[PDB]
Amino acid sequence: IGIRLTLPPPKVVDRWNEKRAMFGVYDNIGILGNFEKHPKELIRGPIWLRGWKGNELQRCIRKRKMVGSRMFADDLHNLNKRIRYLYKHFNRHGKFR
Amino acid sequence: PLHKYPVWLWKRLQLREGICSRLPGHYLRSLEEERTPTPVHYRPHGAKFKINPKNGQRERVEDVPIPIYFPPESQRGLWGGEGWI
Amino acid sequence: LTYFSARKGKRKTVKAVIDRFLRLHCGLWVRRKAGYKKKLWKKTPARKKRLREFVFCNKTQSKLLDKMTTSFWKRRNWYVDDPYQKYHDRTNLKV
Amino acid sequence: LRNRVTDRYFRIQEVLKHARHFRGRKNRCYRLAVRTVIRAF
Amino acid sequence: QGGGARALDLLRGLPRVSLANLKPNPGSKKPERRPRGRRRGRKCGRGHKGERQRGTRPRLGFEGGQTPFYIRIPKYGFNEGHSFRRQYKPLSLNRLQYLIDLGRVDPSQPIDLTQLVNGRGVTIQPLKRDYGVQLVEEGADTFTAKVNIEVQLASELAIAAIEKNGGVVTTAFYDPRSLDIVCKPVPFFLRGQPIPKRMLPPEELVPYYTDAKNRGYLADPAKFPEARLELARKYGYILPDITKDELFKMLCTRKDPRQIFFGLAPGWVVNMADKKILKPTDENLLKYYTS
Amino acid sequence: IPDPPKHEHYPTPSGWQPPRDPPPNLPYFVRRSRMHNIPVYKDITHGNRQMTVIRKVEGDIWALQKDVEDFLSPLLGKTPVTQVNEVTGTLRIKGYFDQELKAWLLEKGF
Amino acid sequence: YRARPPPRRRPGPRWPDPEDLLTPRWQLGPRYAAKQFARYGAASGVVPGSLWPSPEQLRELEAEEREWYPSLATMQESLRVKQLAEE
Amino acid sequence: PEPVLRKVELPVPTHRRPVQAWVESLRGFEQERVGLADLHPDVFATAPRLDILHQVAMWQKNFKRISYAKTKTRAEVRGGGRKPWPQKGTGRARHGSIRSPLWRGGGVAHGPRGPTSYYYMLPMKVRALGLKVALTVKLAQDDLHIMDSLELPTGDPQYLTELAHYRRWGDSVLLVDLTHEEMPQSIVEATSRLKTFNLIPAVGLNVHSMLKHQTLVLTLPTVAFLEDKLLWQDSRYRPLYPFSLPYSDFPR
RNA sequence: AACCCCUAUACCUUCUGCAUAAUGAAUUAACUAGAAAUAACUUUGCAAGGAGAGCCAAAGCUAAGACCCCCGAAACCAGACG
Ligand SMILES: [K+]
Ligand SMILES: [K+]
Ligand SMILES: [K+]
Ligand SMILES: [Mg+2]
Ligand SMILES: [Mg+2]
Ligand SMILES: [Mg+2]
Ligand SMILES: [Mg+2]
Ligand SMILES: [Mg+2]
Ligand SMILES: [Mg+2]
Repeated sequence: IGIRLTLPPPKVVDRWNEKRAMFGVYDNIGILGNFEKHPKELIRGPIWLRGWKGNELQRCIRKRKMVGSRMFADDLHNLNKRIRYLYKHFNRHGKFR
Repeated sequence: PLHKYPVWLWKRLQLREGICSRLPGHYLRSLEEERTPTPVHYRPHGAKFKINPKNGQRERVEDVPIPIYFPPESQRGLWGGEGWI
Repeated sequence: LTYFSARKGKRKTVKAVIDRFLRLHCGLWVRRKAGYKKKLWKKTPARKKRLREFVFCNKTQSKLLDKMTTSFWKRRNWYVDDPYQKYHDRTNLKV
Repeated sequence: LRNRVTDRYFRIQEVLKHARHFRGRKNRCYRLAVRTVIRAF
Repeated sequence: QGGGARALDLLRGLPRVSLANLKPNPGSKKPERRPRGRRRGRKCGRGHKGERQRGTRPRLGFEGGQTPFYIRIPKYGFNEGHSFRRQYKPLSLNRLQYLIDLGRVDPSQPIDLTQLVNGRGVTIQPLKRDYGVQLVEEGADTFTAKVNIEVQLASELAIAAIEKNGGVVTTAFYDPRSLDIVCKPVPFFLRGQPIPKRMLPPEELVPYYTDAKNRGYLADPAKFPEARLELARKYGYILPDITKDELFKMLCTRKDPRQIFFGLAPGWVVNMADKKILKPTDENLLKYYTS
Repeated sequence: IPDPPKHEHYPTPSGWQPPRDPPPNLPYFVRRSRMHNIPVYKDITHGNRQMTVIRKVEGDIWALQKDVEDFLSPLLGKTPVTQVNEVTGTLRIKGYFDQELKAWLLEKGF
Repeated sequence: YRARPPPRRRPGPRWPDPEDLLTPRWQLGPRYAAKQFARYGAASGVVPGSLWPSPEQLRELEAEEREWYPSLATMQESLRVKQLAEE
Repeated sequence: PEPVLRKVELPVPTHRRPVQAWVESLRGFEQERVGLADLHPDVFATAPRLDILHQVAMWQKNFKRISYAKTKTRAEVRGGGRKPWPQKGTGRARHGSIRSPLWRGGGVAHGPRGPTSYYYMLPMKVRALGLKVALTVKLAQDDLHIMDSLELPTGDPQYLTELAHYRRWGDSVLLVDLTHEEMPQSIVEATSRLKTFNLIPAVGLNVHSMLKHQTLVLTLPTVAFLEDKLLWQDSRYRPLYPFSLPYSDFPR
């Protein structure tokens, strides 16, 4: 029970598909391009996460600030509750003070 | 998912569609224009800058209106901009 | 303490501490003595003089006051005619 | 990334291998065998 | 001659450096501690019951109910009005001399905030309530350069060191907006705003800057000869005649009190794209910027 | 960073000397920093570990260590405690010796 | 393969639609046009005359100056009077 | 045929001497030894810092990673508002909601909470040093080849494949021209049909590509570009504001 | 030589102390619990400066690594439905 009885379908990786072969190209776009662009401008993703990092409370606060006016009501309500929950957790509970 | 437009802009998007779109421009201008009401139930600063008496520094001041409730009966009379507080 | 603010995700300063203690850049904290303005009529001049001193905190209190204030309150300042200017740096201190 | 244990079978047999000569349910049921194998060692 | 080349030639005989044989520097990647296994699981470093094991101990500074240490000390205005006190980045005559000796500040031309910032001699933070540089005396004995330097505050002994070498020093006030512009001109020009007027000092600073003993930029020029003579008598040097020097014209260059940059007037727009300068000619505008 | 002007007399009023030309004939080399100073820094940990670091060392760093051992042995009365970091070209000494080491490396042509 | 063209800063001023409801209100002011002029100069297309305050704006600048920034003589006069009272 | 002799443009430290590489050509199979190029020792003979390569390789791999993994907490799973049964009396374990992480179909206690960013920035000087080290390492291990240009006699990929096999260039080759627009159309046609021979402009060079490919091919214009860009970081002041704004001597 | 011989007071939790006749557990499978600042430390870079405006600097400063759980009331309030 719990362990598969046949080998899984073999996994073939093309180590030289175009995505892998060109990975990292232009990561020095600033230092090699007269700093017209910053490498963070190459990051694609949510508008609230490009070239920025934080813990989960900071991300939720940042997402609420920037796209919160555009969120669906159920999702915005969950985000409000999540911020409140993390607010209590990070400010009032834990081993260290 | 996200909405393309902020929800608070949805009412304004509606005015660009349908019968509202075809309303006369001068009427549509009146709607958009949200002029500040004359202060009635609060006393305005009268200036943009004031000296903070506690620390003696020039600080900016703002007039924040007092929310007013206008009962439906006021829409049949002329209360001069007064309402319930 | 507020380790993470709801608006900025930043730790906040306890303003009670700012109103009572002075931080020297070297990491020492200076306080007044408790009761230096209370019932002076019953205190001896030797006691009154002790009560008027500006005194240093111990390591435990220093570490505590450091944690209750943010980094802004530890920066070197260059106030003109600061009465405490010479007390910001240590001299001849070994270990 | 959801990681689940995949070789738990082999972890279990490492105890059960020493319990096979015991009597009763403590020769096959890990919960019971693990305690009697520790005592045996 | 040795280890340097000994490493590159030692690399020739090794496998190729690839993405398969890299590693962090030893000591750079401390291991993670997880609550798993005998040593770190079970109670997992949190102790046994109480508030601490349950994660509910009181805030920082609370002492269990005893009126806490940070509350029972009396309030005293150590930090009252800290945010409106003016700060001055000190510039030493040791540091000024060093900047000149290394070629980072040019003594052949007037030295003001822009030249000290651009030579990376001082770092000014107007947002942290810096009001400029105070010229401090440290290094006065060994200071030899002759300069025309403009600071915001200057010590008498610092002034004596400047003037003993045949140099000139004036103290000038910069309001926080003017200070921000004078410190980073290029970012301001990228705002496309007319150059503003440099404001006057506040009252409490008007006596400092109208006083010749401070070489104030609003001080009476006719009173400077005496004040320069007093320091020479006080400190025992012979005041040089700077009118006789060939750089005398340079040594006399001073900005107008309402002027932020040498050679540029209030109300001009710097067009860095086309390398042009636009001057308004409207009378009302022109009167505003000259007033 | 501008290259330093030529001065009629050295050291300059500030005390700065340029590196010797031609470079000294030694197994190791100490390059100057981007601001043209000798790369000797004092460092502190734990509030009590006074340390001097010599950076930007080329060539044989084990020869530089022996020289620093022999220069500082008389001053200390014993052999200095040192770390040789071949990878980074850095010598680390226990104790503050920044001024002595600067004046000594400057008299070598570095 | 060959790499895609390097990502480059789209040249020239970016003038947004003053009608699209999703254009930031900060990209539509006179201050935004002033920055476009400063970055690109005449190629921006901004009339340079719009860079100085208008007559009504100039009146507001001068009024705030008179109220909050007194003359040198006024401040010297104030210090003289204040000094006599202390003396 | 006069040799192509490239000298270093930027001043070399007196105590150091330039390193050298054959200048080669892709115009024929045996057109090696077309010249001799000096290379700046501070760019092509720096200390071999593999620890810095790992730093820069990991910054490249991770700094742009956005994770999109996400689980629902007990707060976000559908329903689950009511207390399933009374606290006392039933002889069951006490439970507050059917979506606790103990229940099948419950919330996840400490699951991924994406989208999660991994953005960080190694100091610019470290990032520039990683480029030098990779170049120094390629030269030192005989994996670097300098060409005068990347022009081919034909745009046929088999030629470029056969040419690499003849010259013992390895399985993967990274071609660096100076500019994207001014790449010879022949090398563009050959590399576009290949998987392990990759053509990039100079501005796209990076530690991850140089490590992924076994062989690194640089035209001579590229070398001058690289020496200029990387040696600039060694002599620069600390910035006063972003280097994208006007400076006295920058760019060029 | 399976047993007979000899030795041997399940386990977890909880406790001053548990074979305890104290807790929990039929058993199997699967699921099910340590989240992060301050400072410090370690390892690089640059260094009287550092940092890709802001912020720090009386060897600092940048970067990185490394750190703070789970389930459970009786309640309280708001709006519905009876
Ligand atoms: K018992
Ligand atoms: K018991
Ligand atoms: K019981
Ligand atoms: Mg039961
Ligand atoms: Mg008991
Ligand atoms: Mg029992
Ligand atoms: Mg019990
Ligand atoms: Mg039972
Ligand atoms: Mg209540």
